[PDB]
Amino acid sequence: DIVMTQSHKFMSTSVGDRVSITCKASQDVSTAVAWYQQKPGQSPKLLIYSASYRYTGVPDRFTGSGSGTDFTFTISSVQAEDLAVYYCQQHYSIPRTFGGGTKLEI
Amino acid sequence: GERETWGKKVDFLLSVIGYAVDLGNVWRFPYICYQNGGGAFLLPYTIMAIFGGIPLFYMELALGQYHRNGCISIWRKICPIFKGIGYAICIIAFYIASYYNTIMAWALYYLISSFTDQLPWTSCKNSWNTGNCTNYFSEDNITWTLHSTSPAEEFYTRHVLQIHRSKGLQDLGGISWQLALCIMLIFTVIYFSIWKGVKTSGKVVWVTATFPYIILSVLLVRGATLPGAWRGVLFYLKPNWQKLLETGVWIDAAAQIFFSLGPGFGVLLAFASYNKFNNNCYQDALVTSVVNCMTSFVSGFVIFTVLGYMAEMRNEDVSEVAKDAGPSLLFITYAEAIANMPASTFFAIIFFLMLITLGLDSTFAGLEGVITAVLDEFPHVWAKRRERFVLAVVITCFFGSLVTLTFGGAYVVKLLEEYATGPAVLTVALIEAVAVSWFYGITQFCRDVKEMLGFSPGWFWRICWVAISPLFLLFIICSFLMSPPQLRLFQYNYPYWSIILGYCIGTSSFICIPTYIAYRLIITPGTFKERIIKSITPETP
Amino acid sequence: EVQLQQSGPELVKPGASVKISCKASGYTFTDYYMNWVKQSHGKSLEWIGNINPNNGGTSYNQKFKGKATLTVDKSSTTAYMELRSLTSEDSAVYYCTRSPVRPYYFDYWGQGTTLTV
Ligand SMILES: CCCCCCCCCCCCO[C@@H]1O[C@H](CO)[C@@H](O[C@H]2O[C@H](CO)[C@@H](O)[C@H](O)[C@H]2O)[C@H](O)[C@H]1O
Ligand SMILES: Fc1ccc([C@@H]2CCNC[C@H]2COc2ccc3c(c2)OCO3)cc1
Ligand SMILES: *[C@@H]1O[C@H](CO)[C@@H](O)[C@H](O)[C@H]1NC(C)=O
Ligand SMILES: *[C@@H]1O[C@H](CO)[C@@H](O)[C@H](O)[C@H]1NC(C)=O
Ligand SMILES: [Cl-]
Repeated sequence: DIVMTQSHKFMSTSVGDRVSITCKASQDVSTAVAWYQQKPGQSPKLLIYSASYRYTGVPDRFTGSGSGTDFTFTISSVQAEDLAVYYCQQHYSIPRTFGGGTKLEI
Repeated sequence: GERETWGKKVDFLLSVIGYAVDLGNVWRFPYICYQNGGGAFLLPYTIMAIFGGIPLFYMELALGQYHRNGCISIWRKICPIFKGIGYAICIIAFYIASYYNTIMAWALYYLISSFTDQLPWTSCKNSWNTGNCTNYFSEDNITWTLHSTSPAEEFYTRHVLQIHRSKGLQDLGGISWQLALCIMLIFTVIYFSIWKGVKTSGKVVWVTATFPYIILSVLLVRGATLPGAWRGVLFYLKPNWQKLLETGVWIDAAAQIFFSLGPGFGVLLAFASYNKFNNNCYQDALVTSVVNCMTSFVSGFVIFTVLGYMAEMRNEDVSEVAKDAGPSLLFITYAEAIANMPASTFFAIIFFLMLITLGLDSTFAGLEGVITAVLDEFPHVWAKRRERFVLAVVITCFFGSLVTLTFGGAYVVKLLEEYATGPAVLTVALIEAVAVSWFYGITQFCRDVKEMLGFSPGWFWRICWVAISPLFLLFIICSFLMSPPQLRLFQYNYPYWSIILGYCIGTSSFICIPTYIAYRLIITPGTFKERIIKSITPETP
Repeated sequence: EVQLQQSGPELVKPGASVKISCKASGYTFTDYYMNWVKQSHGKSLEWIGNINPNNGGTSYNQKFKGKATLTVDKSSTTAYMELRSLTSEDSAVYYCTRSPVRPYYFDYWGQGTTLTV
């Protein structure tokens, strides 16, 4: 299958810096990589699809970048309402597979 | 005495090649190869070609060259109880000339519609398009509803075929005049190109069977340069060795090689009939099979590099865009790909010319086989004016294919493609190989080939003629008759009356064999042993 | 503005069979897929299957051969997922998701049925 991994589940900078988590892909996916934001207890909401286009109704701060193999989620200067886990889903082939995720503490 | 010979030895080779190569090596082989393990499909394909295809091909060629007769007159020299093989082949060839001669009509319509700097199937503001005409991606902002369709798919299912006027196979609705005119033009071309015989055929085959290779090379050069073309080649060549453990891959390989080489159809008998006596048919059959397999490989590369370009421009997984198997892979997917490439007019023109020239020589051979068969069968009422009985068969095939030109034509052509050819041709070829290798005697055949070629065939050929290829065809037949396919086309299933009609059509040709051996009761009455010993043995040479 | 409703928590006997209903409302239900995802307890997500409400088509995961069957009833615009032979190893939260045909972004997600074995 198309396994999708992420960085370590702990390393995340505090408010003020640039929290940028990565997503290594097993096979070459051109740009079909999506990102989600699952707050503790809630359901995951769509943030960015195709790694460069953000979904309608999200703040301008959430930006996605990367293509081919290295995909980076660029959320700089996290506010007091972004503490969640972010998964990395690909649209390459069925079955679709998500990633591990990472919290943003503090 | 009365038979004719080829103008050149290269004419026979080119004719057999043009008969062997068709759209079944352009849209049927790449899909089957990718679905069944990808690059790992080349091993079972090669095995089934070495064991099933080449032996039957060479046996048929040697037989047709020696006995110098069609598919009806030859059985008086092997087993006159199997004379119904010629009539069954005539019926199957009628069905095939009915259904297969419509794909070429669609290609001709696309060709005569592509004469414009802006192709029709690249836009959406037309008179045939509904609100679901979502253009090609070119971006990822626009979403895709489950009812949305590409512009080329809508142009193919609403303008060239007009499937929206027929509510399904239950009612065809009405016949179109555009497709009727195109198929009439192509039938007139076939008739004016096949009337005289092999001497005139081998002169048009020089252009009809060689033109597809130039266009294939041009399309290969164009596809290997497009961005993201490496993905298609990789997905087509990356093997999946886990698939080879399932019998489906081997069944599909056997079916593909049998329908690409096409033995046991009277075409090879007729072509070798007009051949010299001491001609080395061995090398001819070998080089023909090798050329057919290499053409299949090259065309797979050509198709998959362009599908990889599409999966790079659109989203990935060529397996997703190549979801359907049929003429839609060439008229919808590859049509979009051509309309999206630079200089689209010339590429569309040459691609549709390639499709037409790939179908033309195949129809040439398919009709010439039956013509030669019935001529060598009835030389008293026919074969004195060969310019006739060809117009008659062309008119009959046109009247039989008129039912495919209706608005619900895709359903009828798929029903004739999925029931009339496969099992009937497989059973005919199996019983023919049985009659030649068992009843006629493999010793009388090996000594015969030794007399003609100058050397008896090896023990490998005897093994492949006596036990390997008969069990091969029996395996294909048992695999096809065990799993009746529930075919569907454009989100429309087939009812039970459709399956009943398809079963009646598929048996409408094989049933011609037992009725002959039964109705022979009036001709040669007497004890059962008398018939068994007078119908197996051939007449005095 | 467009939310998918589901059932609530329940107790499933290990070895029995249960179902999870997804009542969609807000948009044209017969115009997009209906995908199920299985989120194990404190682990990664996992796509289970696919439902086409136009013709009842299905496309399920390879690791879910005989684990979950997918049916659709477009009368009241609901989506059923029967869980057969359930043990204490996959009983977790189940989400109902909609996604267009091949941008394949999961647009809206359900409320979360914490299915406890
Ligand atoms: C022995 C006498 C027989 C008299 C005639 C009997 C006809 C019976 C009705 C037709 C039988 C089914 O007809 C045949 O079905 C098979 C599968 O089953 C189809 O096969 C299809 O699926 C198979 C996989 O299963 C693929 O390998 C194949 O390439 C594809 O075409 C054939 O395309 C069709 O020709
Ligand atoms: F059942 C089958 C027999 C032969 C095949 C052939 C195998 C080799 N490649 C071309 C295939 C089509 O052959 C034709 C084409 C037009 C015809 C025809 C035969 O009879 C009258 O009009 C396919 C299926
Ligand atoms: C495409 O989507 C991006 C995502 O935010 C947006 O910035 C851009 O304006 C869009 N382009 C359009 C709608 O033409
Ligand atoms: C697409 O087709 C469906 C039915 O085929 C129809 O209900 C729908 O309105 C069409 N889309 C548009 C935009 O008209
Ligand atoms: Cl082939």
